[PDB]
Amino acid sequence: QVQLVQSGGGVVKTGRSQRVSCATSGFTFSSYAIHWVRQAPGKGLEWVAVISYDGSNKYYADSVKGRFTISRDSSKNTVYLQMNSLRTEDTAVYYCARSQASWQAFDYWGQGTLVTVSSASTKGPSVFPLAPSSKSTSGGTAALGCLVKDYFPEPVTVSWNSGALTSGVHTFPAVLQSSGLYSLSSVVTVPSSSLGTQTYICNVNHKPSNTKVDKKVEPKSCDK
Amino acid sequence: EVQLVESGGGLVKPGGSLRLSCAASGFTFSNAWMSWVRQAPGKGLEWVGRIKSKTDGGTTDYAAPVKGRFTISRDDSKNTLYLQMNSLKTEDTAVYYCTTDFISAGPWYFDLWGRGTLVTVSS
Amino acid sequence: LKCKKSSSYFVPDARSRCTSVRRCRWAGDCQSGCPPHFTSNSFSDDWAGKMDRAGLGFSGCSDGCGGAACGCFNAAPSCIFWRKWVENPHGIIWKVSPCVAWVPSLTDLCEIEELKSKKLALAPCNQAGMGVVGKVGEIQCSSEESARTIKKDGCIWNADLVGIELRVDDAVCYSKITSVEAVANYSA
Amino acid sequence: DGIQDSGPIICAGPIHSNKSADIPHLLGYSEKICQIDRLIHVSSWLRNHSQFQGYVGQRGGRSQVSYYPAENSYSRWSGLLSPCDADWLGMLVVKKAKGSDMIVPGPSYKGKVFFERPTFDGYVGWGCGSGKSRTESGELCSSDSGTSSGLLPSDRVLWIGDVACQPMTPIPEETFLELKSFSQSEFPDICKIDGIVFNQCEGESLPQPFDVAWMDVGHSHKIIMREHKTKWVQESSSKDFVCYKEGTGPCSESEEKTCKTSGSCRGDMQFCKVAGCEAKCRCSLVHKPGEVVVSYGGMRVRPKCYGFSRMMATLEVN
Amino acid sequence: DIQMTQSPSSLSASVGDRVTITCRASQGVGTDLAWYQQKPGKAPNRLIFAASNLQSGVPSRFSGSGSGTEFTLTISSLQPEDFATYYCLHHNSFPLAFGGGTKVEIKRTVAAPSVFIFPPSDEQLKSGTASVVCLLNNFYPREAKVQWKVDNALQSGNSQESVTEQDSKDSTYSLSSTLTLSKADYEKHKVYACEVTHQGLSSPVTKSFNRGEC
Amino acid sequence: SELTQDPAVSVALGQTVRITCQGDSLRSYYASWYQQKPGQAPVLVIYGKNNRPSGIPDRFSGSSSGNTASLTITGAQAEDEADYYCNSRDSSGNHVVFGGGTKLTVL
Ligand SMILES: *[C@@H]1O[C@H](CO)[C@@H](O[C@@H]2O[C@H](CO)[C@@H](O[C@H]3O[C@H](CO)[C@@H](O)[C@H](O)[C@@H]3O)[C@H](O)[C@H]2NC(C)=O)[C@H](O)[C@H]1NC(C)=O
Ligand SMILES: *[C@@H]1O[C@H](CO)[C@@H](O[C@@H]2O[C@H](CO)[C@@H](O)[C@H](O)[C@H]2NC(C)=O)[C@H](O)[C@H]1NC(C)=O
Repeated sequence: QVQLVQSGGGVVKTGRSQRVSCATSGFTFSSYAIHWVRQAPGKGLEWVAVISYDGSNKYYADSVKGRFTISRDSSKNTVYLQMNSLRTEDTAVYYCARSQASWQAFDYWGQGTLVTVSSASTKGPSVFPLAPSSKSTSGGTAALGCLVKDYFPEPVTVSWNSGALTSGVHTFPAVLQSSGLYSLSSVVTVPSSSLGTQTYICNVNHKPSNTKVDKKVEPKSCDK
Repeated sequence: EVQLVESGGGLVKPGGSLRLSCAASGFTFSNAWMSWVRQAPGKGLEWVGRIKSKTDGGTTDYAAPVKGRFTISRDDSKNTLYLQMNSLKTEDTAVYYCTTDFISAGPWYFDLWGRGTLVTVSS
Repeated sequence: LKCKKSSSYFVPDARSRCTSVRRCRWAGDCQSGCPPHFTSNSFSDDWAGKMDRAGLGFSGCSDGCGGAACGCFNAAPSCIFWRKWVENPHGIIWKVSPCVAWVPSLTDLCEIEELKSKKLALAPCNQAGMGVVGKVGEIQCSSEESARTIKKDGCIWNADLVGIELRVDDAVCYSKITSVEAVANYSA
Repeated sequence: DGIQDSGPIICAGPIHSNKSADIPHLLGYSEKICQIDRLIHVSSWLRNHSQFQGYVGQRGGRSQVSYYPAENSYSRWSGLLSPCDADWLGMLVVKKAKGSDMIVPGPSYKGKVFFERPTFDGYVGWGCGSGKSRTESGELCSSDSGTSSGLLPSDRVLWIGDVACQPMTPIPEETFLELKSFSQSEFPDICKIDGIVFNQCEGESLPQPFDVAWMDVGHSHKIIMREHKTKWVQESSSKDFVCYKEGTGPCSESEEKTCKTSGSCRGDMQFCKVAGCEAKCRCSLVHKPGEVVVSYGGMRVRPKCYGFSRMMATLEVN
Repeated sequence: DIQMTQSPSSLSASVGDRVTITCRASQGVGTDLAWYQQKPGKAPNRLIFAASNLQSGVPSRFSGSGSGTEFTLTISSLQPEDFATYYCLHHNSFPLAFGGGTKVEIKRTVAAPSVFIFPPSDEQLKSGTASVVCLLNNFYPREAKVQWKVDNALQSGNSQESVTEQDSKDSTYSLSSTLTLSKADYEKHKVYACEVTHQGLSSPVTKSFNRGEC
Repeated sequence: SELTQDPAVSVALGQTVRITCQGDSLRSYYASWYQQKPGQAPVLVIYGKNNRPSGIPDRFSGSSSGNTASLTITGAQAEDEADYYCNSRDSSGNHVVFGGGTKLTVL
């Protein structure tokens, strides 16, 4: 188990720069070479860069040729990646890998980090709970949920009834709308009888917003 | 009608021993010469030893890595080549071929190659 | 068209060979990993003693397998050393003098004179003192005495001309070595 | 002319029918050369003395005969003739082996059927019979399962030494002795070669391998040499033209004589130049440097045969 | 530049089935190829290197073969833990390149989605956003046809959908179609219908809400 | 002594390619050439002085010069991809020596 660590993730606006570090321990740092790999959310992998054991040999990817920088510190045993002239289409998850020569495969990875790019600023969401109705009454069981909207950046999580309502509920992956704010929803399919007296309280656990908005749900009627 | 069969190999822990057999039939076994060559996956052919016939006397000869650990002999009645391995080391894991000359006469003009047998020497 | 011969070096007939040896914690050197006393030029004593200490090469140490199934007792994580080098079995070394400019008697051309058979050939080569891979000039030795065994003193090297990928016991002698003969025979 | 030919002279390698077939006599120069390209002459010799039956040299002919040492120079030209070939044309005789003869050590004797060596006073050829082949030391023939067919591959024939030769111009007898007198000083240490006295010595050591170049003139024996110069002289006589009309076989001796004397048959550049040219019988050149002339002791010589091979020698016990 | 493709873009099998996946090259790359795996939410691992050799620490059931432009990975015995996206890598020359990857998922029976639709609430109406959502639950296979008819009219480029990942108990997906509209258009329509056509659906099944009744 | 081979070579489908095995022990002896498709046993292709056995097309050729032997194949075809080896004896006259091995592929 050769092990590595990394640091430097988060969110950044357009036009700036950013740096990520990968620190290694458990092998002869002078006799090896270092690689970076990025993974876009919901898509495949892509090759990034490669640095050799002495700095003599460096190679960059064609798509991001001339804009990235990779270096290593043979004393402290850490590799630094610098990204310059960022855009909003560089968003992915980054991982650090190792090889002996500059042209063989990879052997061990790290844990990776998230780097996010957009033009907006931090903001916490407000949830408008979805009301089950007699229109959705299907065999004595209906569904109800909370639609968390207008947040950037990630993450957001939802817990029903302080974790007491945990079975039968789903939470969806988010989407990034045209304005540029991730949003999602979570719903549970519950018996329609429980809509009469068994009320619910959905709590959205968004930490960076410095807020905890927790809301109750009521049924609605659309038979007018 | 010409066949060559290798049998008697298997898995052995380091420091072990084993005997291997290369049998044949369909012609006269009393005259020809036999040899041994192994090649590990990713490695080419490598000479080990060879046993001659009674016309000269069937003398023996093995290379330096093999000499001192292995031996080679034959049985005329049962018409089969046999090899014995003792004090096996981790650097001998390979598949083994027995070679002979039948039509193209000559000491190192091997043409008939057996199927080969596997030997894995590890803990 | 006779070359204007510049300075000369020696390019040897190169064959790559690699070795690697696994040492447990109870071996004596492995205590909590590879000791920081081991670097690229350092050597190890549990390798094959047939290796010529004077020769060129590249060495490294790493963490390897640990458990009762990898020959080390008490499930102690081990230390694996490895080395790769090149050698000349046939001693066919070629004396190379770059052609800086051509005179009647294309660019970056050179002369690679054969020493034994005195055969002459023309092929581009790197400037004396840089290991560009894929061209002539991968292994440069100052004197023929240096290149007959490839001692570590007067020869340069790019370690990546030889490959290595460890297993539980041994490694792979991957070769990116480019023969000057295949380049100078068709171009003769 | 001087270009090495990686191909047969006039005919392709044959395929034969049965090993008991009879070998007819022929008359034509080209007719016999075509036989020399099929290794028929060795097939006749192995019958005459070795009692062997069946052809030799299947599918390869003369282009696939073995030589020792393997690095051979004159074997590339298809024009040069070996001693076994020269026997077929009434140029010399390769005699049978005897008990007093000594076999050279060094070549790969195993599995062979016929091999010939130059001896200080002639040429000696060893052979084996039907269904047999030699041992490593080349002492006795023993049965082998690789000879059941009787049409053996051309690999099973060995010719020791790099030798080739040509027609010879007679030399006065007294010349040979006065060259031999000078040849005594070239290798003073040796005393007896192949059981023949070379220098006046009393006691000799055991036989050993020895290396030397030599030429043949006739008389009692050959003339060894230490240092000498050679040269290729071109003459382009009538023996340098052989030909073969396509479809059936070489042109008959009557037609061959006509085409060689009348100039009424198709020919190539040299043939059209020397005698003129008018299906038919197209006659061409050969791939040999031509004729050999060797100079020794100032008085240059035209040899019968010139080559290189290994011999047996003895040293005076001191 | 050079490209590398995989085939096929999606497979599926039950426990024990043998699976083949192919990586095709525009040029022969010798033996310089490797295969990689990422289980969901982890960094990748390596399985096969040098196009014929297996990484230590991997169960031997995985294997690969090929040369030049024909490369194939074959899993003789398949298990759910093997279910990940498998990528092919080449390292013959710079620049290196990955593959598009092949996804492996569970095969199972067919269930019928239940189409639910939620009219937007009132606090949002005071704020001023129109969110019309149609939720679909427990459908398979992943192919699904969701369409919107507002006043029996078709919109464009104003809906988003996301899929719940492979369930760990019954391998059933789920989906939700959202529609974002300005407040003004919200009072310029009378009927909002979402219809679903599915391969497991015998007929198209629709439902709707009318702004009058809400 | 030792026998050395080119690590690998490739040639497109349609022309002639040459493989060279060199060694100082071939001045007095021939060497024999072997073919092996990855996944099966070797098969002999050339021995002696350009002797090709029955079953091998005459489209192969073998030659020698100095201390270098050469196996040569014309009109390349995509089904002949394999690896090739050269073997001979040693100076002491007691052993058998093998070469490295050349991997031939057809483009
Ligand atoms: C093997 O022995 C053979 C004798 O059994 C011998 O064949 C004989 O060769 C001589 C010389 O060419 C021929 O002699 C006469 O041939 C014709 C008659 O047809 C005459 O015109 C010639 O002038 C010549 O005097 C014999 O005819 C011939 N025997 C037969 C039956 O054809 C072989 O030459 C011997 N082989 C070797 C390699 O020496
Ligand atoms: C085998 O070769 C012999 C020798 O030529 C052939 O025997 C000849 O056969 C013909 C007709 O059958 C006779 O006229 C000759 O007198 C025979 N000669 C001898 C020496 O026997 C025989 O026919 C051949 N068998 C084949 C070709 O199958």
